[PDB]
Amino acid sequence: HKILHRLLQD
Amino acid sequence: KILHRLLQD
Amino acid sequence: KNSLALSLTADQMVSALLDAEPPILYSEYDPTRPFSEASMMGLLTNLADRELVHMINWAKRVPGFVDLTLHDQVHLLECAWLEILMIGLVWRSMEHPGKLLFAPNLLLDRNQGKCVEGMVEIFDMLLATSSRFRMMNLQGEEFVCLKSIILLNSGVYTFKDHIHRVLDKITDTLIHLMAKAGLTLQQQHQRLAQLLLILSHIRHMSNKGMEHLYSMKCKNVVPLSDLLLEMLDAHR
Amino acid sequence: LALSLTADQMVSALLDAEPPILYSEYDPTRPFSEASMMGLLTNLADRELVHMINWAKRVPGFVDLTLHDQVHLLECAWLEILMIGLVWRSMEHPGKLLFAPNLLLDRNQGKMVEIFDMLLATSSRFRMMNLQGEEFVCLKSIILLNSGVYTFSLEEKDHIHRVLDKITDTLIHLMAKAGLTLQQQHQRLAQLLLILSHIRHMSNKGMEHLYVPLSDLLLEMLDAHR
Ligand SMILES: CCN(c1ccc(Cl)cc1)S(=O)(=O)[C@@H]1C[C@@H]2O[C@H]1C(c1ccc(O)cc1)=C2c1ccc(O)cc1
Ligand SMILES: CCN(c1ccc(Cl)cc1)S(=O)(=O)[C@H]1C[C@H]2O[C@@H]1C(c1ccc(O)cc1)=C2c1ccc(O)cc1
Repeated sequence: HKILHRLLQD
Repeated sequence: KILHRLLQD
Repeated sequence: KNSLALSLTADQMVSALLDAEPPILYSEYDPTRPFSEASMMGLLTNLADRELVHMINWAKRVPGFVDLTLHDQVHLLECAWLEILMIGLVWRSMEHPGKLLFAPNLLLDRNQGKCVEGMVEIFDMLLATSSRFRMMNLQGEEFVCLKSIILLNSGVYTFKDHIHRVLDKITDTLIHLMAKAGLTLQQQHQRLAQLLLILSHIRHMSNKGMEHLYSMKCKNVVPLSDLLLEMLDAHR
Repeated sequence: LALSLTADQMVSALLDAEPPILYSEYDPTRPFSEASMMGLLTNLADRELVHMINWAKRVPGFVDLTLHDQVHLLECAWLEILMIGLVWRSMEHPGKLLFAPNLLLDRNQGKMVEIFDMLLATSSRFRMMNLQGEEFVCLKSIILLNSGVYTFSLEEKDHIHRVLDKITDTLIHLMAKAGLTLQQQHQRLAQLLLILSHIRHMSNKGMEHLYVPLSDLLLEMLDAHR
């Protein structure tokens, strides 16, 4: 689970 | 260098 | 599902991109000029980590980017992030010939590059790019168009039509800016080409920089953040 | 010299300068290992380089440069130029790479496949855009002149940039002749030049993958990047 996936979310 | 030479031909 | 980005005028596109710009961040305030790999990369890794968070929130505000799936957004940022850091670096270094302004309080000369194995070569390439932008009198409005092109383009062939339509809109916007600046028709397409060819150069620098960052990782020289490690790992 | 040619004259010059398409030593009745297949491609690329050097001499502007600068440009660009040639002749072969008329491979042949997929993707992109032969030879000459220009006196570089401007003019000429509106011309110009960023990427990733038998000429071309 990528950090970038979390950060791109609102 | 070979490139060097082939360029001169 | 029609995208709002394609409905913007050129002036609205430029306004959107200018408004989305991240701030210029500072490095640490210790005066000591870095001359070792450890001190240099300590500072740069910290700076880049902070710049990345602003980059991610900047990308969300690039018209068209929001219309992509999350997976596609992830892929484009993974591909482009170092290119985007680098074009920003070259932009803020323009008015400092021979120097790289990593931050307003972190100005390096190539002498400091020579004190890091592998760095001077890229240093010189970045300097050459800055000088080229300076001699072309690159404008801020043009710069933000180019940075957005890097974001949308650098990952697009490793995945479609939506991204190309948005890219086309940014081309339109670049030409608009050049026409507004009074360039003749021939001058407009020549300048467009000049700018886009520099992007090949920016890609080249990013490729070589990425290899160096990997060498950095493997040597376990400086502690790397998990975000950086994940961004870097995308290029392995 | 190069700066006086009309657009049509530039296109004619580039078309006439095109290298031939060479054959490989592939034999369908012979088994190949990963080593011997690389050998085929090495042998092929090595022979292509000889034709590439002679092609470069016929690109308008190139002979005006010093020998040292000619060497630098070719060292920088040779793999990009091999690659764009490969992608061009693979266009009408969806899903495959036509290394030679007698050597057509798709992706399940590999061991590399990363580079192959990127080359395939580029070929598909060219096909979708319906890239024209006249556009292709312009793009290939841009690579030769551009790829090494920022890693080289200042006069030599200005002359290259002048020739690059003429090639841009030539591309726009071709697109106008094909009936594209001015907006379509500028858009297509950009589409084409952005593909050059991907071709640079592929070249660098290929070298990275290489860090394969190598000819004396290839070895020397390679050290230039290391
Ligand atoms: C190791 C991977 N690659 C690579 C190989 C050799 C060198 Cl020197 C550099 C790169 S590649 O980039 O996949 C590289 C792209 C393509 O497939 C490899 C290769 C090649 C080239 C030279 C050679 O001696 C052997 C193979 C290719 C190739 C060969 C001939 C062409 O007309 C076009 C492309
Ligand atoms: C000359 C600069 N470059 C360079 C190349 C080779 C070596 Cl060995 C050292 C540096 S670079 O590749 O541009 C580039 C790699 C490294 O420096 C530059 C850089 C960087 C660039 C721009 C920016 O806004 C912030 C950082 C680096 C960086 C460092 C650590 C990170 O976690 C992330 C980025």
